[PDB]
Amino acid sequence: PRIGVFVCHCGTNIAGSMSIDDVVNYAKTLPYVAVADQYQYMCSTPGQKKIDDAIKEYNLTGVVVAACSPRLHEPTFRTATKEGGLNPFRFEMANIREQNSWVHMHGMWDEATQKAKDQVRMAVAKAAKLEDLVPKSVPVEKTAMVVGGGVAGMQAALDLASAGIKTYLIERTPTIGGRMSQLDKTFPTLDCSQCILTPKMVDVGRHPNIEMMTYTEVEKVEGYIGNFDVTLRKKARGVLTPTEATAKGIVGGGCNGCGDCSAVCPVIKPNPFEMGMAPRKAIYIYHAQVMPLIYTVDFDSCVKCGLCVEACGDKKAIDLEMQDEFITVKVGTAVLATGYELFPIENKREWGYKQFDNVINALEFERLICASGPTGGHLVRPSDGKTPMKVGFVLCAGSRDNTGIGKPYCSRFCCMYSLKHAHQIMEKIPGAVAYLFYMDIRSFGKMYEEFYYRIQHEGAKFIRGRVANVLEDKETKNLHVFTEDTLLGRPVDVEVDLLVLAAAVQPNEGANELRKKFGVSASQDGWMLEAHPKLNPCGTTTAGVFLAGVCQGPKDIPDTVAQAEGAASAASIPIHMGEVELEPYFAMCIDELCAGCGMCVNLCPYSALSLGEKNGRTVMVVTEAKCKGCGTCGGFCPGGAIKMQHFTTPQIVAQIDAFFAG
Amino acid sequence: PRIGVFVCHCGTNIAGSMSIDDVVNYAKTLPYVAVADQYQYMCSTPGQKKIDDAIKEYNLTGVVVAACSPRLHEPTFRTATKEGGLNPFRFEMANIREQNSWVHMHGMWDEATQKAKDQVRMAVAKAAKLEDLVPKSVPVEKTAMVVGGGVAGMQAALDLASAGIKTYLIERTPTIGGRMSQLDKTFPTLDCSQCILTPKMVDVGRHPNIEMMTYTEVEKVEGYIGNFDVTLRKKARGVLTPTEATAKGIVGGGCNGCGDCSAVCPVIKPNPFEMGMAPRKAIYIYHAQVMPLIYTVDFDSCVKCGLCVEACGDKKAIDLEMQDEFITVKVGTAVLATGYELFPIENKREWGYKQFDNVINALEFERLICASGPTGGHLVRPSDGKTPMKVGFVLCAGSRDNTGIGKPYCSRFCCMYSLKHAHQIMEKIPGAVAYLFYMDIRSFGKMYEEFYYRIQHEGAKFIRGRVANVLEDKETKNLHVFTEDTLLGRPVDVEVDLLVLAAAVQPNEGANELRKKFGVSASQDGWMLEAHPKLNPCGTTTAGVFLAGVCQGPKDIPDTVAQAEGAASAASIPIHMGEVELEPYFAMCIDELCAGCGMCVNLCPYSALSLGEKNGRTVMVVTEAKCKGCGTCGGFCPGGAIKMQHFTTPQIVAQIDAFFAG
Ligand SMILES: Cc1cc2nc3c(=O)[nH]c(=O)nc-3n(C[C@H](O)[C@H](O)[C@H](O)COP(=O)(O)OP(=O)(O)OC[C@H]3O[C@@H](n4cnc5c(N)ncnc54)[C@H](O)[C@@H]3O)c2cc1C
Ligand SMILES: Cc1cc2nc3c(=O)[nH]c(=O)nc-3n(C[C@H](O)[C@H](O)[C@H](O)COP(=O)(O)OP(=O)(O)OC[C@H]3O[C@@H](n4cnc5c(N)ncnc54)[C@H](O)[C@@H]3O)c2cc1C
Ligand code: SF4
Ligand code: SF4
Ligand code: SF4
Ligand code: SF4
Ligand code: SF4
Ligand code: SF4
Ligand code: SF4
Ligand code: SF4
Ligand code: SF4
Ligand code: SF4
Ligand code: SF4
Ligand code: SF4
Repeated sequence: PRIGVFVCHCGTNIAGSMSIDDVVNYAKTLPYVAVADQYQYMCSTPGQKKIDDAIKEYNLTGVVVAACSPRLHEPTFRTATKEGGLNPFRFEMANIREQNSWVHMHGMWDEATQKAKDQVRMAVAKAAKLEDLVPKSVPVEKTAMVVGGGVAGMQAALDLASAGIKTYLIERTPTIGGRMSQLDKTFPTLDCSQCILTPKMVDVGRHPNIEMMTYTEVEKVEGYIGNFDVTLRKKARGVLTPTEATAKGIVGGGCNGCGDCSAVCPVIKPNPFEMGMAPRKAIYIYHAQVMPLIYTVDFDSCVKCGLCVEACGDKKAIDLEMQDEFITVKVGTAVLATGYELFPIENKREWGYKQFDNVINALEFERLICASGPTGGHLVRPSDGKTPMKVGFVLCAGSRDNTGIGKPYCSRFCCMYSLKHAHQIMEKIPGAVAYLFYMDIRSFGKMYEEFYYRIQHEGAKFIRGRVANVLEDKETKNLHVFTEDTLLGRPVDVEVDLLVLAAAVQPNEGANELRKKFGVSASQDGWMLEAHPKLNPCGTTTAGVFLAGVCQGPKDIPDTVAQAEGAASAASIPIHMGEVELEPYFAMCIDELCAGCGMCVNLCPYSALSLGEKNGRTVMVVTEAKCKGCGTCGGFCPGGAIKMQHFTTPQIVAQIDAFFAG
Repeated sequence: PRIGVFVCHCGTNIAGSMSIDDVVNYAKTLPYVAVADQYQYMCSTPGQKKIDDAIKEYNLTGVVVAACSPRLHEPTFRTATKEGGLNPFRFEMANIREQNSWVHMHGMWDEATQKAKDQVRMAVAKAAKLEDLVPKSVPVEKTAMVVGGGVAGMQAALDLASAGIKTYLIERTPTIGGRMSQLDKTFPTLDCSQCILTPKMVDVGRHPNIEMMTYTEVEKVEGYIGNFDVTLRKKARGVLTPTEATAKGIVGGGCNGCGDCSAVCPVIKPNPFEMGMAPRKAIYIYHAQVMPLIYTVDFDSCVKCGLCVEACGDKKAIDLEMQDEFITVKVGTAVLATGYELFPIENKREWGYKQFDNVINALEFERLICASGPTGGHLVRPSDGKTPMKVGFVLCAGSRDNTGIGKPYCSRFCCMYSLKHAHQIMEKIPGAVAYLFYMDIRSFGKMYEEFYYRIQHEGAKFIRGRVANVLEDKETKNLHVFTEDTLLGRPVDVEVDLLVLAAAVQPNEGANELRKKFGVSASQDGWMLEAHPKLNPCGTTTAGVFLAGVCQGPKDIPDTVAQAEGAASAASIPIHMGEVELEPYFAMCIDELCAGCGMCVNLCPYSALSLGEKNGRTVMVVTEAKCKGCGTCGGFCPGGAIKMQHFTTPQIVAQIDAFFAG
């Protein structure tokens, strides 16, 4: 073997901590080293040219670069090694900047030089034993899955379908739309939410390239970037679509959404779409604008009285004995768009959320103010049904809170939606006054500051003080809000008819279960984690899975849609190519060393190992597609019958031996 | 003709303002009307089914729907009309909600009913004269253009190229990278900006599907969604790349970035990359990490001394007589990513930006604190070169300002970058204190609040008061910052060694010229406008043009990258299909009525009209692809020889006549 050692200065970031000349001379005197040389910026085009010229001149077998981190510049120098007539995987780095210079800057120079010599020696020892690998290319199934039917899921599904990829849209609830379907008007443009979204819901429902699967969950996921074998649970909806009815043999059809079933059902239960304010029968739709207008049956609350089937009549859409059906679907990529729920604000006892009647939260206020809600769009007091004339908005309710009860982060949109609600009350109830108890108004987006200016102009009162506690008047049920006006410098006691809490948001229910099924990690905040927080906010570390929407962190509908289309583009990249290259770190069983004990088989989380027949002997078989290169099996096998392709035992032991060489 | 009139209630939004029964009976008695009928939600699946059943039963020629706005529900009801055996364009709406109900709610009912009858009559009169149109499909060139080589432009270009579309990346400056290349570290994770971006710059420079054209501008654009004939100005760089040198015949090569030319050049000028703090020769690169390492010549400042060519020698890369070359490129879609510049804060005289030495702005501070900047990464006072020990940060400098000098909006990232700079000074200069004069700390993004907590923990002082004015001490050159501590309730006089202004951002220089070349409008704020502010933040109203990055409004690098990938996906949608359908509103010349006067030819902004030979007669010829359907020509032509396809004179005059019918 013939190895070249190229030591970067990183423009004095390394030459200001060690003696590069001494490191280079030591590399020259090292065994197996053909050429040792240095340059100011080895990651720059003259640096790659230097590598390539050295390879051609000295007939180099391998290249060692004493530079920054591999996690930073493996692709660069692997491509530089390829261009030059070598394999990309005859290359090895020695991290002498982020683990030598930046940590041994001060007052210790010959010690850092000795550390650099040791790292270069270990790198040369490994590279003298590296050999050729070729990355595995795997086919990509031409379908995609989008979990979540909110705005982010619908946008991602429409984007993929219009790019031409067949797409599955999984929604746990009987309708698509998400939270934006519950919103009444939207900041800062004050458009009606359903009006702007109903068009896109119709597009999703009609698109031939979208397989809209509502009221369905994801039981299990196995596979990788190539093929994800996703098992879906089709929950017993209880009612048949026209297509399914015709398939089952009923010519007359399935559900046409007439409503006779819910007209005759005698069970009455709260509506989760209306946050519980409104009744709905056992057979029901959330609202009149649901996209699949198919009238789910709630089997936890149905009493099987059979009146619904008599009402449905010849359509015969209702099957009261339906059971959870399971389907297995193979997909190439997956997009996660699970959204969010409101943090449980009844834990903050000083604001009497559950204990005082006239304290509500912002999604209940949005349903109360919507014209399609339980009221006729008239905001009335829950305690007595009278119209409020003073409304308080507690901003930051459970947010930027380090006490362990609330969330330590900002929920991003709660300042903006509180401004919207203040405007809505001041314009819908004549003479009503809105009080916002705020602590940093955050109107940062496009036209947001102008919206804030307009709300103040219309006459909302802004009191800069976090609410301390809330007391309920025993007779009028009015709410006494106690805080300090920090700018005025005095305590205040504002008595309002209705108190609205701008509660924090948290990941939806079951989101952690789903992201563990797909292999995604979590952030410090508890939201799903992205591949690189700056330059890759959509992709995750597990290949073939992408994030979209509030599930990655709270955001407004504009930012959510931008993120969703970005995720759709990233998921389309490998589908359009049809190939994708895996990293050749796989385990390879050496059969004439395997003894067939089968003990390694249970050490693989991905089930890549199995016992099979080769030449009569029972040996172990690696599904090289399923292997991920962790190395657990190869670190276990006592006989050394498992070889890890770029981190083989001879290579690692050569590194150890070179460290102890003196 | 046989017309069906279907009147929506919109769920009492219309039935609570007029008498729907009376409107329906009037429609029945109208001439040409075969069936008139009503439904609660005509935009819902039972509503489309009602339309289709009526069409089939009554053999309807056309459909009139008395409902919400056409701008909201033309696609829905055109598709409903298609499904049913009609042309989509035999359909016409009568807006009786947003222009009758919501504006005549109160105390006037029979008047709103009469208005509704009039609108229905006019709609029926037009629809009785509509006839069949088929949308024009035009081919899409399989290339794309990205104007701007910042993070948003580079991300969009990489996304399109990896989707497989050939892409042009136009950058006015000699290098790609943008502002993020000038940033030293990044909030909220404190990563080195160049370290995280250099990998992506290398990808862009090496991608075979990207035609990176640096130091080039867009002279003119003509065409449409199908083919954009974009003319580029290749400014005289003065130095030849190796490829261009080999093409011109120099075998030895072009520019290898050795630096001898700038080592011998005698001219010294300010470096715009370093915001003017640092010298650079007439032949130069911005920084050592520029992607095309090709050493532009600054011809406005070169004295043609010829020392550079002697230094370059046999490489012969320098051509001092080079001129602006022009190239015409045909592209299918275009992505605009022009970025931003800092608002001129010398106009705010109370903060002595240009008049006091030790007052700088945030990009100059970022260059001063970077280790690759004019200093060795050491922040020193401009007045005397001494190290500061107290640094003030004036947040909101020129922002949320309604006086007409500053900007009325929030610049989004200035609170976050000021926190980053406070951290950087407190960690780089031991014992230095950072004072932030703030008015609403805005840490809204992911991990931003935690970053704010950490900065306060490390010990930055947060004084809630907008700076009133700044006085300079005559001898020490120290800056006396005068404001009020609004929370403390007292005026303050903080004397700092260095004052940093967190200035507002504004659209880059020439951005308005470029967006007028491409046909994009502007926002209230002055940034480029998007198609729909909520559900389409990337596309513009002009088809085939998409927005990405700060050019649409200020944003952090994460949001910018999400927007850029969203724009790349939207630009890929029509390229992957290869077809795109234009709206059949074109002008069609009736030749045996045209007299060949040629006067209409100059009334077309798009040059779709011309005089041509047909049957010996000189008549007018419409390029139906170039026509956009405005109607100026057809409203001009005295002889009525131009027909507008869905808004013909007989149709409009029938509407007028029906209005005056009693
Ligand atoms: C009170 C309030 C007012 C607001 N007002 C505005 C406003 O005026 N303007 C604005 O721009 N933004 C507003 N927002 C923010 C806005 O709601 C969000 O930006 C947006 O809804 C994000 O949508 P999403 O698709 O990411 O999540 P969601 O809308 O929550 O959608 C997630 C979807 O995924 C489904 N789902 C969840 N888990 C699973 C699972 N395991 N399997 C399958 N499906 C699953 C859910 O049922 C849901 O349908 C407001 C928020 C609140 C709370
Ligand atoms: C002082 C400061 C500190 C910041 N710190 C951070 C931070 O720590 N973290 C963070 O996330 N964000 C930070 N930001 C914000 C960040 O810089 C932006 O989010 C980001 O640079 C947006 O990039 P862009 O590509 O849209 O625009 P730009 O980076 O400005 O890129 C636009 C590019 O287009 C080119 N161009 C312009 N007009 C034309 C034209 N007509 N033809 C051709 N090319 C053209 C320009 O030359 C430029 O190369 C900071 C901003 C400032 C001012
Ligand atoms: S390869 Fe790493 S150490 Fe060398 S110049 Fe580039 S970033 Fe610096
Ligand atoms: S009665 Fe039958 S067809 Fe009508 S809504 Fe109920 S389930 Fe659907
Ligand atoms: S079976 Fe009875 S309880 Fe159940 S949905 Fe039908 S009517 Fe309601
Ligand atoms: S967005 Fe506003 S109300 Fe919501 S947590 Fe952040 S600062 Fe508080
Ligand atoms: S590879 Fe090792 S552990 Fe696995 S079956 Fe063979 S001998 Fe047993
Ligand atoms: S290295 Fe071994 S244990 Fe790890 S995934 Fe591959 S086969 Fe399974
Ligand atoms: S078509 Fe328009 S008016 Fe009719 S229900 Fe739908 S939104 Fe309302
Ligand atoms: S001397 Fe010639 S080859 Fe070297 S940097 Fe200058 S122009 Fe390029
Ligand atoms: S011609 Fe003279 S002034 Fe111009 S770049 Fe060359 S050395 Fe500098
Ligand atoms: S981001 Fe912060 S500093 Fe910048 S304008 Fe907005 S509030 Fe002021
Ligand atoms: S269409 Fe009319 S205006 Fe145009 S050339 Fe013919 S007669 Fe003249
Ligand atoms: S309608 Fe007439 S003037 Fe307008 S674009 Fe078409 S041809 Fe030109």
